[PDB]
Amino acid sequence: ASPFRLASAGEISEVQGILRTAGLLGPEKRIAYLGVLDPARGAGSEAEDRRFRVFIHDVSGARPQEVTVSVTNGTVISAVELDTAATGELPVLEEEFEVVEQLLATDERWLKALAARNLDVSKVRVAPLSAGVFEYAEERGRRILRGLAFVQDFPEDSAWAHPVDGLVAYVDVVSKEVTRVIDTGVFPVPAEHGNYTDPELTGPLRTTQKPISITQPEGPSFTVTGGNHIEWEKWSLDVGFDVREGVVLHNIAFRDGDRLRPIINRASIAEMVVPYGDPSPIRSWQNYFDTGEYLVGQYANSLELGCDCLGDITYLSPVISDAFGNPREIRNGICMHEEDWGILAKHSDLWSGINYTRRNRRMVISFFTTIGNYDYGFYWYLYLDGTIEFEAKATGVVFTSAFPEGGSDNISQLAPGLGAPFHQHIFSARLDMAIDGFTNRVEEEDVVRQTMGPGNERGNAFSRKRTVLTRESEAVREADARTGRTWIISNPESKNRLNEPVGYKLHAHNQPTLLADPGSSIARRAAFATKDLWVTRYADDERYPTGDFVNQHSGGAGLPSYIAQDRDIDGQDIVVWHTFGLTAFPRVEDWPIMPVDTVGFKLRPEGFFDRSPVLDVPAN
Amino acid sequence: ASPFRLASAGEISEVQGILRTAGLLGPEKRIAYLGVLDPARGAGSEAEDRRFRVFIHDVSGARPQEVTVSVTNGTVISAVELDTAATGELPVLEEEFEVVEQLLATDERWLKALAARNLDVSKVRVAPLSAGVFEYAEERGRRILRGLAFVQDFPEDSAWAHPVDGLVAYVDVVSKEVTRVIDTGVFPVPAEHGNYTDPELTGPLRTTQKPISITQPEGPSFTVTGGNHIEWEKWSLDVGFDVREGVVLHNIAFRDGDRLRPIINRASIAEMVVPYGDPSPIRSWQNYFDTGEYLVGQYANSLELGCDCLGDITYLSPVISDAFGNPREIRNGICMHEEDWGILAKHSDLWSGINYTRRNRRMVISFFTTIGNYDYGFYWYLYLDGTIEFEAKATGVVFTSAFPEGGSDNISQLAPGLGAPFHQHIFSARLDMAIDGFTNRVEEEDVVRQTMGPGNERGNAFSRKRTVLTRESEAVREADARTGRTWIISNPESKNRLNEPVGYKLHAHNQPTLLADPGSSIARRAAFATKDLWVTRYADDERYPTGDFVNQHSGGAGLPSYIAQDRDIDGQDIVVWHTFGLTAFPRVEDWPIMPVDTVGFKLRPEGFFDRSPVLDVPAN
Ligand SMILES: [Cu+2]
Ligand SMILES: [Cu+2]
Repeated sequence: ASPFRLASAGEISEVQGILRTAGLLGPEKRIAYLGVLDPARGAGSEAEDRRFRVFIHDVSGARPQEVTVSVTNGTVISAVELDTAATGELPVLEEEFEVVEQLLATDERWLKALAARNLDVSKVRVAPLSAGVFEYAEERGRRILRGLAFVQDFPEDSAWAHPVDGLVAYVDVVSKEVTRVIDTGVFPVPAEHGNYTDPELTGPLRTTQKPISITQPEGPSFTVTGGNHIEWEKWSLDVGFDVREGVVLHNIAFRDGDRLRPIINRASIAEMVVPYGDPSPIRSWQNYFDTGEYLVGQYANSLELGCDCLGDITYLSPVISDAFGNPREIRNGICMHEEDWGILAKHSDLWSGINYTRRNRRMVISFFTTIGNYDYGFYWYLYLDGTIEFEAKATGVVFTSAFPEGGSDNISQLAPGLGAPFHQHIFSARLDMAIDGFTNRVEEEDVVRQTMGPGNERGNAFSRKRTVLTRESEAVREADARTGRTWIISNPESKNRLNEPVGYKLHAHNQPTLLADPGSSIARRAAFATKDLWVTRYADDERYPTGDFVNQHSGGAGLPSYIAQDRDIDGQDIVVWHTFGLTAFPRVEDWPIMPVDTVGFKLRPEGFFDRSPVLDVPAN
Repeated sequence: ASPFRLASAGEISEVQGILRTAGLLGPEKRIAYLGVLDPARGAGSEAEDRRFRVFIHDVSGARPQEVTVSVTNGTVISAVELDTAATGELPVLEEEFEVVEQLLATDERWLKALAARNLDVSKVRVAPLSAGVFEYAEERGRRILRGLAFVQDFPEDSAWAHPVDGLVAYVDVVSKEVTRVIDTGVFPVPAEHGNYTDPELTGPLRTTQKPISITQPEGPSFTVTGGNHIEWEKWSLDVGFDVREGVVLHNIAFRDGDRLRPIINRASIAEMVVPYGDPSPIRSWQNYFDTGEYLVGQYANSLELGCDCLGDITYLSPVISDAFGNPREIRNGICMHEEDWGILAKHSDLWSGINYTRRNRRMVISFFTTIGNYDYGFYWYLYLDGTIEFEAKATGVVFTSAFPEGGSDNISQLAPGLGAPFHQHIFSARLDMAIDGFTNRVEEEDVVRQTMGPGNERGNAFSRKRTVLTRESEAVREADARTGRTWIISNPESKNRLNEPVGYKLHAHNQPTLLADPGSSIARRAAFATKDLWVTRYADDERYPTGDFVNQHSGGAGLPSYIAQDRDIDGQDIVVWHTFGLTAFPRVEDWPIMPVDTVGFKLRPEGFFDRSPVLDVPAN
């Protein structure tokens, strides 16, 4: 049917069969990544060719492969062997995580470190984290995970309350060897528990909260067809799901009278990095690329009705591949519902005597994922007026350490002896723009202050200026909140009735970007995070700001390599990459479980319509 | 009852009686402002002296007076004559607004201007706008209103669609004379109508919206006692209402276990200015001080259930005085309700096997006001986790002009020949802080980047720095979104369990502040708007950032005068004044009626609690 439909279990099993048939999926092989590819530019739904891209790992140590298969045709389009030391290791396999604690449990260096702290190895949990790229030459070409220890006093104990500082181990998860065990010294292991369900800590629960019932007597206002095609209050789009990116929105368009007008061809969070700011050798290598290294979509939670998603909810249960190519469904992994959004427009006119009030609503598409101690909610919103917005919600348990006696400039104290290293959560939203079609351009708009004098005698005038970004070399921009800087994406060949190119304006939150020193490993690997906005010429192999292979990969791929091409982006098929994130200085209020904090961005129509598109909304 | 209870119709009638009796309310007198006075500092004497402040205007031209009465004692405590040329004119009376159109209708200069444009005088509405202080010496000491014309084709027609550019009149509303009639030239009067309820313009109304029902089967979780005292999920406060400021929050406190801990003594929007950036002499004098000159609370709308406020709503019908001292009730002028706010905290822990999810909710207190063409919603929110937030919603009809032939650097085109001059909506939130009591201080916190080198070999470290504002001469601060600048209000004598001064952190949106040239009249009169944050030592007579009498005041009043005192603010009774606003370049989408746009700020606990204050919230 629609070439943008979600991958089905049958297609995944067929990809497995095709790879097996081609001799690419024997018993030593593991699927590190599997996802359907988007239709090519100009397909137009004419003859379907559902293609899947797969990253295949080999547990025996043989070189991995990147393969594209046509599930429709039963063929292997391409299969290439990867030199990982050069182009990057494949994403971490869920199976490699447990390996770390298992191997360390019998390592004498690890056991000696634990004994020095009087810790029973059977109660020491180990957080198996991505390794990054540092000074360890022996790691080049190997799949390494670094382990940090946490004591779990009993089965239901929250280990995060008991970090074991001064200790870290590096593990080769393929050869199953502990390569290094570093012990910088013993630190008291924080003693207080962080069991948020322990009545001793919570105290009696509140009996003061009365129920809030949200229902839709006649059902929702949106329709779902072809499994994932949504139609809602003039909007039209397809909800896709990729194991790496999570929820992806395709073909976002608005029905303006007689015509379906495209706005965004594809919107996704193409990368998210969590860099830690504690200079201690125990954690100075810590940087999670949840999307690129871990694949956020595979850890999507099954959302429960009532608590996760309240109201009249329509669920999608995406299917992904397990490590052997078998299909696996994430039951109720995606929530879809519409919610009241206060007042849309209101005016009580004295002269006419007409009082007018209209209510707003927004379509919500979301999912929630869990990566170790953190849990993240990804929310996309569509409003009646044409506004498009994204919001990330960060919660879970803060990553802990010991709090240094005598304080710290890079760690905050949460409880007696318990510290929380400073860090950031930075996202990259990749927006493949299609404002009224693919001929688009981007202008940076700044508010312009004017000097009092001739032509502005009262010194009250203020204006604005727009600078077209013509080539990729001048398309890497920074925020300027002071001058109200925004970026407008327009179609120079599609004009509204006032003869102005139709457009959409991107409003950023202007939060701090990557703080790390520019010469650090993280500044190079997460180069995209150092600038607020990047614009590139569309290319089918430029999917992530960090490249296809992020795990233990140095700089050399991603955005900095794409924009160097210096392609024409003035009235062309373009892609906007917006960096936005939160800078965290954990508070006592964030312990033992942190309340949701948020960050995001939105785009509002800018002369896209000929007048307000909500005049036809009825009084409710 | 409480000293913070809302004024009763009876108390207002009592002030009228007291004034009449003292001979201060003769036939030529008009009450330009009347409001209850807040209890003085340390008034734990239960004497209860309910005092009201009144500004009395004299239509015969006699000097106005500021009178303070005690309704408890039935006496006049004070009555001072005002020298308006020195201290500013009194707020514009709603009755003086009519005067402008009426006087102009028989003025020959005005009729001559309309005749040249072939406009029927009976169809020309005149917007009676505040005058400000410019180069007109003959205006000092006089109550002037400037008028802009708009054509209304029929009774139910939206006149805003038909501005009459190149024409402006100045009127002395006391002597009832037209002082000037400037006609810079003829501009075509925009022809299209902007009647948003006209089927010809709206088209067939949508039939796609299905109902969203929000109910509370057991009633709300908040309690209202003493008419305006609110208790909700640990929060405690008193909702006041003033004709100038609108909704005012008093004694915001949080019950932390055994004790009621104060956070903010008084919160209000103490001023709101709308400066226009069109250098045309027809409008270069235009700056509305909605709060100071017009009094936003007096124009509060009567909210309708289901339309304006959805769900289980509890209303407050505040009483204000009319121009003669008679009490007038604003029926359903304040909405109070609690609403679901998605996920509060969530974590699915692999090691403990515990999956935890909790919902968030916020208590909302709001009102909506209409000032001419604009309608504004003021919303205060209290969250479960201790966060306090304010949000202003701007809607209504855009103030129009002609769109110049050849375009404009200071006006945008909305419809053929129809222009929208650029402007800003800037607010000032006055927060009389009481973080665990009145001994408070403020620190400006900036993110600090670190250089790679000794102690930071991997170049990953980042920190934060805090600078205490010790005196008022160093308490006028600007935003710095780039370094994640925020301001923390703490109590240096109240420490949490980790022995750190308890505090709250103010997160601003970092929108542009006043754009006008620094030497302009508006920069002087609305100096508060040129900077993001001001901190002053509390004083009962420093109520507004622009002073007590904003109308036609020459400049320098309010904040710049207060801080010039250079008082000690390091661990003293202090007040934080936060400037925040929207900079507008009206779009075609804002015509014929604009969709809501928003701006605000929020404060989050910063080591105020000893751990998360929401561990006792039960499961859904
Ligand atoms: Cu965090
Ligand atoms: Cu506006």
